[PDB]
Amino acid sequence: MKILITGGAGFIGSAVVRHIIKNTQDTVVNIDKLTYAGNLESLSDISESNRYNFEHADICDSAEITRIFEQYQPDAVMHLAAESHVDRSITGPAAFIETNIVGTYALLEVARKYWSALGEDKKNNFRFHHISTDEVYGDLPHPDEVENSVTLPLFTETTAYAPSSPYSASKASSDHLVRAWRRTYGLPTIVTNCSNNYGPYHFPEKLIPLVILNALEGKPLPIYGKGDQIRDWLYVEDHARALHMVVTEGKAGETYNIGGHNEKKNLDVVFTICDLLDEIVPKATSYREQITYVADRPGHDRRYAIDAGKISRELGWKPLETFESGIRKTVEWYLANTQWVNNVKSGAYQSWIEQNYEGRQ
Amino acid sequence: MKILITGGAGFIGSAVVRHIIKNTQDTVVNIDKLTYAGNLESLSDISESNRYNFEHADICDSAEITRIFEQYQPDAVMHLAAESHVDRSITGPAAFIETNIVGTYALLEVARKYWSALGEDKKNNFRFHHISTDEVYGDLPHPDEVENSVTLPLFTETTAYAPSSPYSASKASSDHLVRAWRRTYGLPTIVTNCSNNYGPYHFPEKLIPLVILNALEGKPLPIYGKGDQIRDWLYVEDHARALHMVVTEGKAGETYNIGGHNEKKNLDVVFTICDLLDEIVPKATSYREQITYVADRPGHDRRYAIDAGKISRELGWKPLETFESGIRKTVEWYLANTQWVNNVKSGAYQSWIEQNYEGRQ
Ligand SMILES: NC(=O)c1ccc[n+]([C@@H]2O[C@H](COP(=O)([O-])OP(=O)(O)OC[C@H]3O[C@@H](n4cnc5c(N)ncnc54)[C@H](O)[C@@H]3O)[C@@H](O)[C@H]2O)c1
Ligand SMILES: NC(=O)c1ccc[n+]([C@@H]2O[C@H](COP(=O)([O-])OP(=O)(O)OC[C@H]3O[C@@H](n4cnc5c(N)ncnc54)[C@H](O)[C@@H]3O)[C@@H](O)[C@H]2O)c1
Ligand SMILES: Cc1cn([C@H]2C[C@H](O)[C@@H](COP(=O)(O)OP(=O)(O)O[C@H]3O[C@H](CO)[C@@H](O)[C@H](O)[C@H]3O)O2)c(=O)[nH]c1=O
Ligand SMILES: Cc1cn([C@H]2C[C@H](O)[C@@H](COP(=O)(O)OP(=O)(O)O[C@H]3O[C@H](CO)[C@@H](O)[C@H](O)[C@H]3O)O2)c(=O)[nH]c1=O
Repeated sequence: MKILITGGAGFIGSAVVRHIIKNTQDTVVNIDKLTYAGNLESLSDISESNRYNFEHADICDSAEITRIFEQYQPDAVMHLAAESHVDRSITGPAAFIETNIVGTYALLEVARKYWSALGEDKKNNFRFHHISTDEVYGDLPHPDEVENSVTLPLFTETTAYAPSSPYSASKASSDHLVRAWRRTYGLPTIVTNCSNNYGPYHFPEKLIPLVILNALEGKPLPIYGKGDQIRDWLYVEDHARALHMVVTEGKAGETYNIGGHNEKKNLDVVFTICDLLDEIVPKATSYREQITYVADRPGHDRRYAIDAGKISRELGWKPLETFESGIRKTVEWYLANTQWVNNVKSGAYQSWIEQNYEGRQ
Repeated sequence: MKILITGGAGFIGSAVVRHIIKNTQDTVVNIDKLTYAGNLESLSDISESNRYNFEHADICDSAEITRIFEQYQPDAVMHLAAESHVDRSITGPAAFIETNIVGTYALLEVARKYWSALGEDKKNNFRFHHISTDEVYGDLPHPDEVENSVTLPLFTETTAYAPSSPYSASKASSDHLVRAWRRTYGLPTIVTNCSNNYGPYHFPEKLIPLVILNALEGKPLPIYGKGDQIRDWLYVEDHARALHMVVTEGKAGETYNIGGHNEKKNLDVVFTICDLLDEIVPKATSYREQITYVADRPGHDRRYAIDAGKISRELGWKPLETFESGIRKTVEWYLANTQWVNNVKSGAYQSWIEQNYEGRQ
């Protein structure tokens, strides 16, 4: 099967591309604009395969995207291209509106026109898989707000949308466009929403990769507020396996939440990383001494937790890693990949760091 | 109080403007781009008031909208500007994405920067009222799908979003942006969602005004599908009164559904209009003979019904009209305003009619 993938040069996208080339018989055409987050070095292991092709383009460029669909004649689409950092969306929302909302719209239109003109056979098998986030569901009650006995709620596929930030509002909107295109034109679409991902090739602006690298460089480990906020952690390779399973066996018009059932508090995750480094790369003092409490993120969601029961009983997917096994692999990966880290950290990166952390709030 | 209103030259907007000038002590600055749907003639009774000012502009023009906010120093905002026809959104969705989503984004940003720089007093009292639709909630179970005993569900403020068309997806997205701006930056926003409006100054593309005018011209009365679909009808003047009540007494961060609790089937509404005309403007044959069944609307939602309990018990709002009293006033209004009707029906209007109705589906 020929799969057209948007955002394949990013964190989760590159994991999807590497998995398809190494473990399946499918082919791939990767469309990526290569923003600060797009890095071809993340696809080094497979860039030479004859079953892989790369196209440097913007999903907002209709004419070029149309040309690409006609040339490769994809059997399915996996849309991962997007602006993904909440902190960047707070100070610079325009890019999120343009890429996440208008960009999805532009891609849906090219796909609709393409799909409508396909032969009976290929037309019935076509699939448009939209990769999304759990953040569209809003915030959940926190352990310190309820009775130490009551069972805390989780995010399910029928939970109401209530996005808190420009980023999550962006994604929630893209989700609506995908489902409306299905109801109005008949486009066979699928939507997935998953929890926080972590692991190899993660850009150094998200919690885990930022903390690991700052620790090794002797810099502060910035905790927003008290660090009691909770997140559900899923190893990126597990997400990749689930995604290929969905685009291949998923049912048109369905939604699947993806996660690993691993609620953890931020501060706890930072301590775990510090203990791992104290063990592997010991020094005069403990890495914990670099931990610093800074001004909280505006509108910060205090707790995310996914209920992946549905995809489990319907597609039979289960994560292979545990947070414990995955977090150690992540730390080891960064220690062994300084070359990749140095190539991703540019002058632009340092500008973002100064903007978001120095003289913070 | 100085109120800045977007889309004040349209159907619902002009009703809001006329109500404020005639029945309150507030002032108004009206911003409207004057699309096919904008009509200054709908504001003839108040365009000369010194408490009213008009600005011909596009909400996407940040520089000009910024200048307008600084000149009039509004105390509140009522955002009604938008592309509102589902049928137009099916064939030309681009305009809906641009005006409804990107336009709301642009307006939210100008309002945020304006609000943040206000004095302590005026800053705490500022209000950004977003006027929206019930269609963001998706479709509801229809009487012919359930047990003739079970109570049919209604739309409440906690119903999950599930838009079916490009139009409703557009509005659902604008809703998310408004709430996220509130959670992230603290902007005091309010959101209202109401059922189908009908009454004076309604553009001839929606069911009721289209049926009334076509009947009088001896043209067909087009029924999509079987005409068994259901809608909740609210007289436009009742909506206007509710809206001024919300922007004035509504609580920041709250949502209020607005309706009249009047579920009616389309075919039944058409028969009602026909009997009213047979009575008032009798002719050789009955107007019923012009009723014609045509190809259904793609993705058509079969039933909408609002539960306005909340706004009723919290703000004390109730509709003054009944569908019976309001529908007669509507028919009488069109018979007495042929001047307005002739000015709104242009060559562009006829092009839309040919496009949507001749050789239909
Ligand atoms: N990070 C997570 O834990 C997580 C969880 C659930 C969902 N998601 C979703 O997964 C997808 C990828 O996330 P990452 O993998 O987290 O993102 P990322 O920031 O690492 O990469 C985004 C990628 O998209 C590309 N891109 C951005 N704008 C583009 C445009 N206009 N045209 C083409 N390419 C463009 C970038 O160049 C980059 O390769 C997103 O849609 C995101 O919402 C992320
Ligand atoms: N008609 C209904 O039953 C109903 C019900 C619920 C909600 N609403 C909402 O009420 C609002 C107004 O509906 P109508 O009153 O039904 O709409 P309308 O179609 O009659 O008028 C829209 C108005 O907005 C203006 N406009 C369009 N794009 C603009 C832009 N970019 N900048 C400035 N002005 C622009 C038009 O010139 C016009 O005067 C909409 O936001 C709609 O979603 C309508
Ligand atoms: C960057 C950073 C983050 N944090 C906290 C805030 C959050 O509670 C937690 C994780 O923050 P982030 O890495 O930015 O991730 P988060 O906002 O949860 O969102 C991620 O996970 C989402 C899915 O849950 C994805 O849709 C997003 O694209 C992805 O970026 O760590 C800090 O305390 N300090 C920091 O410096
Ligand atoms: C135009 C037209 C409509 N209809 C039917 C389809 C619908 O079930 C019903 C009403 O159609 P419309 O007048 O287009 O309205 P509808 O789609 O319900 O949407 C309206 O009501 C919405 C709120 O419910 C608003 O948000 C929209 O802006 C407004 O345009 O009548 C016909 O049978 N024939 C027609 O020619």
